[PDB]
Amino acid sequence: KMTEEECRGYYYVYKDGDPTQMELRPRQWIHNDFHFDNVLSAMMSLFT
Amino acid sequence: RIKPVFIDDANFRRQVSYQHAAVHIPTDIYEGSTIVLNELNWTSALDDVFKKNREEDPSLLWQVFGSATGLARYYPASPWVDNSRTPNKIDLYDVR
Amino acid sequence: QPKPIGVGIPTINLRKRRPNVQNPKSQEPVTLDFLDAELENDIKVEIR
Amino acid sequence: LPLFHIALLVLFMVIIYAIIGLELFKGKMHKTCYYIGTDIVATVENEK
Repeated sequence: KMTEEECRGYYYVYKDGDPTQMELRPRQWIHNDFHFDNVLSAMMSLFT
Repeated sequence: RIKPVFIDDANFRRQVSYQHAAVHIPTDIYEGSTIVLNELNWTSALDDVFKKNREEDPSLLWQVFGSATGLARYYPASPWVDNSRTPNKIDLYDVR
Repeated sequence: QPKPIGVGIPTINLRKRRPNVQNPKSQEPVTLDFLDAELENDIKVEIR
Repeated sequence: LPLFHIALLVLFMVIIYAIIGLELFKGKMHKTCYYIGTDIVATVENEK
């Protein structure tokens, strides 16, 4: 899901990549913890 | 949402509501899209034909419309056998 | 009978199954041939 | 070539600490908690 509007609802995750062993997970539009949105966040990212 | 009354019937060994139709949407299909909400809108007119079919021949079992978008609108209304995450057991049912 | 049609011999692994993974069950129809429901002569084949 | 007496010290320190760790930890990190009755390691989201 490539858009904040599509990333709603639930989806399945497969443990160890086994298609017969899945769990439900609510999908959420997440932001990276170190990003480049302003010069302060960009400077923090470049510091790391 | 609608909170039905769910009398218990024969010919379905489960509690059933003859007042409206129930809708199933696959677990990983968001209910709230503009493709899904545009289907729950025009499929809302099947309910009075479901009722008419059922009252002309009361011997009639499930009547279902299975959509090319994943929806399944069936009559009479009855709770699905498997809620996805309300209990632990998830359901994998696609009408397609 | 209301049971599904079986194919082969079932084989389960107990060392590779998580407790709470919700395995899929089945989706197939109960297609039982007429010659597999009764005993099979050569007159029953021609009646069929 | 001036870095030769430093390499002969790093080699010997690595050899000393390897033998200390071989004496203290040999065959200790071989248990883990699997699922009861299974051969799947039981971990958490980001835990290794």
